[PDB]
Amino acid sequence: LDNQIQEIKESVELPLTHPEYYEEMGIKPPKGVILYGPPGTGKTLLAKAVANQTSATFLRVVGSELIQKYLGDGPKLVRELFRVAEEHAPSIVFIDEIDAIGGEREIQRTMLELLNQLDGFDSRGDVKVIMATNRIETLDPALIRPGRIDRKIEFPLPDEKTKKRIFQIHTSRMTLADDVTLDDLIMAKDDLSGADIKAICTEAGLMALRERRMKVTNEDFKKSKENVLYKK
Amino acid sequence: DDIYKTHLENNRFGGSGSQVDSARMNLASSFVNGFVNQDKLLTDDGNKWLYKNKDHGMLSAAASLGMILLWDVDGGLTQIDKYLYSSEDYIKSGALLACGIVNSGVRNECDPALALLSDYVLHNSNTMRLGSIFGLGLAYNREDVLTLLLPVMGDSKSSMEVAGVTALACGMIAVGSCNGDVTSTILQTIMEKSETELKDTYARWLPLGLGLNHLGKGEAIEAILAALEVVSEPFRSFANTLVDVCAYAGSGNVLKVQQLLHICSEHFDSKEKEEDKDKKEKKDKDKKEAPADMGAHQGVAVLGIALIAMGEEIGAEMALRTFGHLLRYGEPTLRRAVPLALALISVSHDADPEVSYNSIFAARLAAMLRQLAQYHAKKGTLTLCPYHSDRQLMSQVAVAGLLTVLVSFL
Amino acid sequence: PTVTMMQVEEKPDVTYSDVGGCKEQIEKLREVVETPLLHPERFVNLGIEPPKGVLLFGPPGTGKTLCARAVANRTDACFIRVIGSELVQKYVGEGARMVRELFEMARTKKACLIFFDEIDAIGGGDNEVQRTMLELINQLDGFDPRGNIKVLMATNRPDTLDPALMRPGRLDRKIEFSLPDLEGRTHIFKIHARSMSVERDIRFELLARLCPNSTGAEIRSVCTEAGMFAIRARRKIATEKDFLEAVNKVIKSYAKFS
Repeated sequence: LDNQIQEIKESVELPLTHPEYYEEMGIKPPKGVILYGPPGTGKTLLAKAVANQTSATFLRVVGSELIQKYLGDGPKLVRELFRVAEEHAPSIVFIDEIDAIGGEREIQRTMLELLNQLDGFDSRGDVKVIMATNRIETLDPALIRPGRIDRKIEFPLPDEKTKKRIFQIHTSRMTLADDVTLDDLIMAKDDLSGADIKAICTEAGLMALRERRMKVTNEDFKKSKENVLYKK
Repeated sequence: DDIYKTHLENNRFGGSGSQVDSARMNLASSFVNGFVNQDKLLTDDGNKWLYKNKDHGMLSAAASLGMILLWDVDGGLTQIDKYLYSSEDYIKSGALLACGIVNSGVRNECDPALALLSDYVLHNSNTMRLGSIFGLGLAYNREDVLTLLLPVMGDSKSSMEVAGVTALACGMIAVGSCNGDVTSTILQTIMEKSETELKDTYARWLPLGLGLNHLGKGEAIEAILAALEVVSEPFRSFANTLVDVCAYAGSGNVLKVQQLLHICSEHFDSKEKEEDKDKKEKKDKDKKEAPADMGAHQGVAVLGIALIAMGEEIGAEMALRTFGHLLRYGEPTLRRAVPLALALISVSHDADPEVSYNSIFAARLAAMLRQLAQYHAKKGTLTLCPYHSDRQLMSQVAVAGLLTVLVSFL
Repeated sequence: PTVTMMQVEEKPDVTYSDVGGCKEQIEKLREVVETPLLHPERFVNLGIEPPKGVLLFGPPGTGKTLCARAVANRTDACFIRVIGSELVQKYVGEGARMVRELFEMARTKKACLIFFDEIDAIGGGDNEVQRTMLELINQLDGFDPRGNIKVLMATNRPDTLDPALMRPGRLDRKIEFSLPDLEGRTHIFKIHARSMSVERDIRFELLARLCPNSTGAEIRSVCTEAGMFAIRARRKIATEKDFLEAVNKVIKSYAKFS
C-alpha cells in the first residue's frame, strides 16, 4: 500500500505543505479524498490518517453517535464545523466509521448541507475533508459527483499477502514467539478482516494479561486463541 | 538583498491601497506607504495625496517618506529635500521628522532644525522640535542635545508631544545607563513636571521618559528615591507606579508578584493598567505562566492588559485562542486595541482574522486599525519603548501623528 | 429560506475560449447573453418581443462549461443558475413559492438573468411535477416577472413533450451539440494550458490530431487522466511522451465499448 499511501500523502499533503508546486500550479482541489476498505476498523485508515499528523492539525470525529444521541437538532453542528473550519483551517477534517445512514431524511439534508457547504461556497476552497467509512455502497450518490472530483481510493482484497502484512503490523508492537508461524494463520482464516485479527491480538495480549505474563507459548497461544475464538 | 530575494506583488498596493477613503483610511494609506515594505509604486503614485490629507496626517505622511527610506542615505536628502522648508508647516516639520527616521548616524540634519528651534510660544520649530527632537532621539548621555533641551522643557508648549518627544527622546538617550541616574535632567523635569498641574497626559508621558532613564539599573535605589520625592495626590502616583514598573524589569522577585496581586485591587484604574501591564515585561521569558485569568476580570482595561501582554510573540494556538474571545468586543477602544497585538503576534492564517473583523464591523477607528493591522502583519529597549508609549492611544488624532513613527517594527 | 441566500452564485469560473469548438453556434448563443446585456433599450427598439435566450440539448459532452462561460462573461453583478433538483422534492407546495420567490428576486435585482439546469428532472402520477412545469411555463409565459431577461435550458434528453409543444411560442433559437472538427480542440487546449504543468515541448496540434471524435467530454477526460496520472506518477511536470499512453488509453480504451 505504498502507492496508496503516497497518493493520499501527495494528494492531501499538497496544500499548506510544499507550497511552491501547489499555488503556482493553479490546481487547488480543496475537497480531500474518500477512504474505504473491506477490513475497515480504522486500523489502516488510522495508519493513513496518522501519516498526515506530522505537520498539520488533526480533527477526529468517529461516527455520527454525537448527533443521533439526542433530539434531532440536525446540521447545526455541521455548520459549527463550517465556522470552525472557516475561521480555523489547518485542520484536515477526518471522519471515521461513517454509520449515519446505517431521521434518515434529515441525513440527506445534512448530507446536502455538508456537500453544498463543503465546496467552498464563499471562498476559493477552505478546508480539506477526508472521509473514511466501512462500506461505500450504502452511501447516497449525492456525495460522488458534486463532492468527489479529485480522487477516491479502493482497498484491494489480498486473501493472503496483506493478511500476512496486517498480521506483521498488528504484531509489530507485540511480541511473537519463534514457533508461532504465519502460514497456518493467514491460511486457516477464511475471509477474516482486520477486526478479527485485532481480536486474536486482543486475546493474545488480554489472555497474556490473564496469567500476568508477557510471553505467550504456542500452547498458550492456542489456549489464548480459545478466548475470542469462543467469544466471537 | 531584500529587493533581490523577495518579490511582493502589486495587488496589495492596489487592493489594500484601494479600500482606503474618508481621510482616515487615507491615514491608513500613509501607513500603507511607510509600512508597506521591493515595489515602491504607492510611494511615487502621482501627487495631491498629501494635499487631500489633514495636518497631523500631514505629519504622518511627511514621515512616511522617512519610513520608506531607512536606506539610501544619499537618496534621502534628494527625496525629502522637496518637502523641506516648504510652504506648509507640517510638511517641513514632518520632513525633518523623516530626516530623523531615515538614519541614526548621519547627524548632519541637526543644524538646519536645531538652529530654527527657539520659538518660546507656539511657532513651527516646536513641531520641528517634535520631529527633530524625536527623530534625533531615534538618531541617538550626550551633553549638547539636553542642554538644547533645557529651553525645550523650559518652554512648556501646550502641545503634549513637545514634552512627549522630549521625555521619550532623552529617555532613549538615557536607556541602558549605568544603574540609572538621579541627575538634574530628570530631577528638573520632575520639578517642572509638578510645576503645572494641567493636561495629565503630561503626567502620563513624562513618567515614560523618567522610567526610560531608570532603565539599565541593576541595583538602583531610585524606586525609594522616587518613593520619597515623586509622591503626591494621584497626579504623580502614576509617575510613582511608572518608576515601579520600569524599575522592576524582571528577575526572580516574586515578592513584587504578590505585591502585584495586592495592589492590583487598587481603586485607581490607571496604575492597574500600567502596573498590571508590567507583566509582559517581567515574565517575558517564562511565557508558560503568562496566560492568566486577566480576561475573566470585569474592570475597565484588564482585558486590554492581557491583550497587550500577548505582544509580538510567535503566537502559538493558545494566544490566538485568547484572541478568539478578545477579538469580539463592543467598546471601540478594545475592539480598536485588539488588532494591534493581533497583527503584532503574527508577523493562510494572517488575513483570516482580518476577514473576521470585516464580519465584526461590516467604526472608523476599527477600520483604520484593522487595515493598519493588515500592514502590521506585512530585552531590547528599542522594541519595548514604542508601544509602552503607545498605551495612550485613547485620545485625539494628534497622538496618532506620533503613532506612525514607532521604531519597534523590524 | 436557505435557498434565497444560497441561490445567489458568486466566485466566477471558466471563461469564453473553453467552448468545445463552436465558431458560429457560440455566436448563436452569445448574441443573446452578451449583446442584450450591453443595452436593454437596443433589442426593445429592435422590433417586437426580443429573444429571451437559446436552447441546449443532445449529448452532454462539454455541458455545464458554456453555462460557466455565461457566469464568467457577467460584467457587473455575478448571476445565478437554477438547478432542477430543487423543484421536484418531497412535501409539495414549496416549489411554487420557490420559483415565485426567485422570480421575485429577479424582479428585485434589476432585471436579473436566470438559467435553468436539468429541465429533464421537472419535464415530461406526475401531477406534482405538472404543478412545477405547468406553473413554471405559466410563469414564463406570464408577463409578471419579465419577458426579456434570459431563458437557457441545459439538459440531456429533449424528450419532454409538453415543453416541446409549449416552447415554440416563447422559447427560441434551438441548436444542436455541434461537435467540433480537428482544428477545434486546440482552442480548449490553449485555454486549458493552465492545467497540471503542460510543458512547452507539448504541441497542442499534435495532441489535437492524435484524437479523433474527441469532443469536450473526452478531452476533458484527457485532462482528467492527464493531471490525475500526473499526480499518481510522483511527477511535477507533464510531458507528452509521459502521458501519451494515458491520452490514447483514455480515448481508445474508452472508445472501444463507447
